[PDB]
Amino acid sequence: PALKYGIVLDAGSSHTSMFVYKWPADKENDTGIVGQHSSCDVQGGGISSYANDPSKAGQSLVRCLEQALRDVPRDRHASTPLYLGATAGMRLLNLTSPEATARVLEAVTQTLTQYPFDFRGARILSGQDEGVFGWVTANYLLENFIKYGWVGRWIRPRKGTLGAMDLGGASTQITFETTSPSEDPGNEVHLRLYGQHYRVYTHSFLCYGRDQILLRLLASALQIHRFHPCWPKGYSTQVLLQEVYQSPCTMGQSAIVSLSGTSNATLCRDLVSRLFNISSCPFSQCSFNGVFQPPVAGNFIAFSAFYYTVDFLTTVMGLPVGTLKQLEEATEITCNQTWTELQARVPGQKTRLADYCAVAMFIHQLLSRGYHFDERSFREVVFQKKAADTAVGWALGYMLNLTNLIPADLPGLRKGTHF
Ligand SMILES: Nc1ncnc2c1ncn2[C@@H]1O[C@H](COP(=O)(O)NP(=O)(O)O)[C@@H](O)[C@H]1O
Ligand SMILES: [Ca+2]
Repeated sequence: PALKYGIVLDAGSSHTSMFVYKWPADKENDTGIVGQHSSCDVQGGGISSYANDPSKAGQSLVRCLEQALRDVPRDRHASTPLYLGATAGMRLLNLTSPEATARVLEAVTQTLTQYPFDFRGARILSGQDEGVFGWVTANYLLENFIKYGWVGRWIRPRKGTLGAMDLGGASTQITFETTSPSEDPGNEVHLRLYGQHYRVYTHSFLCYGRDQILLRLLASALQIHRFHPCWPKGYSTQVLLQEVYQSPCTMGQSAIVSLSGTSNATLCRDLVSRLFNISSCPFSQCSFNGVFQPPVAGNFIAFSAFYYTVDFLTTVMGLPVGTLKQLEEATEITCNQTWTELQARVPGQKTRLADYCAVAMFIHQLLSRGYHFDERSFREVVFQKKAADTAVGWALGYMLNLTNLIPADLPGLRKGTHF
């Protein structure tokens, strides 16, 4: 079977990853057929971290692009499409400096056009794209778009689809199929996939990614407490104020100050709860910050930093997280650890360790008070980062859309048998 290939660079706020996908030439339109062939993690920061030195943005991709030449067979280089899609890191930079944004985009374009792949552009995704393409990825890999049954006996209602929650470094997305009336066009999505219509809700909360939330909690802690109740007792660091306050997410809230943790789970909870404005809703129902959201429903996969954080809680802390009440207890126990106690659980490298308490607490509030999961809906949420040997994220769904590999309708409308 002759294989075709495709490459997406996911240029996220904190890192770039390259994914290489392969599929058989003559089965390319079947759902669930495309899979991941390989991947590469670019060393250092995301492309937006090179705003003041844009040529390094392109250079940073070279090691992974060299790997792609070895991963994809040589006779196939020229007809392999390559895409770069950039997310909230580049969206935040476009707020600060559209000129610096264009120069970063020009530097990666210039590097990518030097390679023999069919280079199809470097683009910034909208938040909607980001959310919807992650939802397409998860459901395509799990074959949720197959029409189940057979003639004279189709399953009814049709197979449910998996909602997607993506916790990135600078934004977070929530996307799910819904039968609720749409009250905000900015959230409303209609897809036509394999002959079927899917009514989907999506929203992207810019500045509610993990790294921007950790910055906002640091600015907040500095302002209200002059200690960090989410960091563990005995941990301290020298905080550079210009770094804290340069983000568009924190400029809302001495060059160096010392800041220490206090392991105070209750003050940590109070600090995180200030992130969610629930006072005002111009719609019949909101998530938070005045944003329209219909009731969460169906199964969900929570990936990226949702997965990594819960995996810390289950695997390193040894704590169960099957209910919202367990996840909340796991958070308190984590936040109550001292720095020596936390460090004694992690024999190897400790980067991110002081932050798990804050992120876990944000995730618990995001789900229960942001999105209004309760014990009943939360039971339908799985934390996973892979499906069918393929990393879950927006890259695959992006590549599928741009390469036109999901047909709106089946061939001949399958003789109309699905009508
Ligand atoms: N091992 C880990 N433990 C906890 N968090 C981890 C992790 N590995 C990556 N992450 C976090 O996932 C997030 C991935 O986000 P990105 O794709 O870089 N940000 P965006 O442009 O999608 O908004 C980062 O915050 C990263 O630090
Ligand atoms: Ca991301």
